[PDB]
Amino acid sequence: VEVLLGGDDGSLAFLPGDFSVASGEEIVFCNNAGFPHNVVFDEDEIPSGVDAAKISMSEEDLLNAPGECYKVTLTEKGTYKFYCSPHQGAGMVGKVTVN
Ligand SMILES: [Cl-]
Ligand SMILES: [Cu+2]
Repeated sequence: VEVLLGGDDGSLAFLPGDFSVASGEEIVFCNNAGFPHNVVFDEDEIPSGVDAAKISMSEEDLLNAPGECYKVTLTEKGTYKFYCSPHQGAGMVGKVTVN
């Protein structure tokens, strides 16, 4: 599934921000507007056994170009909360349910 990063209206948002995928189904987060962005999973808000450092972009790496995306495949079932580092304080946060 594809998730857009930033709205054409200027929202610092993941679009969609709350969604579901099946275990093993990719998520591809692609720049749309408002970048730079990244995708970081909050290590306190993901299922047991998951290594946040394997599924997150490095806090320092940014998708700074119009055509860039970040792909991640989640397997462990449950909810994952994630955010964009530069825009976390502006509410650029999301939730995915892996079912
Ligand atoms: Cl992992
Ligand atoms: Cu952002």
